[PDB]
Amino acid sequence: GGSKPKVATPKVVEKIAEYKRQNPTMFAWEIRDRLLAERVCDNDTVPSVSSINRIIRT
Amino acid sequence: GVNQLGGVFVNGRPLPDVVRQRIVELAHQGVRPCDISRQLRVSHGCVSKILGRYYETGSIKPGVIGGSKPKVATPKVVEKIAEYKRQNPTMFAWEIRDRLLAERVCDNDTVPSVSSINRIIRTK
Amino acid sequence: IQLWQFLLELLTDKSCQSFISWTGDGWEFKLSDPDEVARRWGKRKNKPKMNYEKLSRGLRYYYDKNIIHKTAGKRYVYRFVCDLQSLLGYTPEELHAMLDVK
DNA sequence: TTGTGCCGGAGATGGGCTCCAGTGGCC
DNA sequence: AAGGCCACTGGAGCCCATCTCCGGCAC
Repeated sequence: GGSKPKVATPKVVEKIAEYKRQNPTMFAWEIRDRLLAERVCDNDTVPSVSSINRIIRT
Repeated sequence: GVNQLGGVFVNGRPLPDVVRQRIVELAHQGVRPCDISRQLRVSHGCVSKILGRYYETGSIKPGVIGGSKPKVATPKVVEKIAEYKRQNPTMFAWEIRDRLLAERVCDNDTVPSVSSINRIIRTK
Repeated sequence: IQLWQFLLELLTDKSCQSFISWTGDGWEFKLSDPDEVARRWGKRKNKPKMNYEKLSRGLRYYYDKNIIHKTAGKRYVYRFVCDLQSLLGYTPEELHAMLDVK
């Protein structure tokens, strides 16, 4: 046993994929921007740029 | 990967020490950085970084990669845990967790987990 | 994305032909409107201050990487010298046909 | 040339990447 | 109860591919 997600929630992970659907030319910081504007994540629940790129790699 | 100069590189990893040494050696010999970059197939930005750091530090070593800074194991929280143990060596981790709160050294968000408290006890 | 790739993207899109197009000679291309091309590059990379001057320096940077060469005697005319055939899987005449290149 | 057009040197940027100290449920 | 175990985080430094500023050179 290791650990469970705190930011890479199934919902956030699905939206990121959806943002990559609209326009793959997005930068990590931009995904964080919309993921924050569409109120999909709280300023305290929003994945860090590193996590977003980790999510994308996974 | 292969950079645009045709050089093999490992994204995210430091240039091998042997290459780093050759960059400094060639500049020492009078080779222009742009020529060092083209001949060794390393971005001129990297050559620039390596040389700049060498003239400034004397070392060819890359910086220390990785790690993170403490989040709950704050310098004050750590000292408090030490003070609690010194006061009552038999006090349990969860009881320590409770006194940290009862004295307000931490919030319900700042308070270290039981694992962390024991880990803190064990390490520093 | 890299500059040379970005230009290729524009060159394989019919709606961009009024500002950048193949000259028909192999992999040679022309920046019919160099300023529109620079603006779009600036937008793609999030670089508000991009302009032709800097785009041009970017192209000069490709000269010794044997990625792109500049055609002499003309302005705004360059040529991909890397092997696009292998990358795209198309031949010059072949790609021009897919894009209705005069 | 007190300029234009082209060339190319090198410090500054900041993007995705690998790393890894730090953390917390679970047994 | 404390320790072993380990998926998950985010910021550290990395090299790259420019970005940017600018001096050279020919005319």
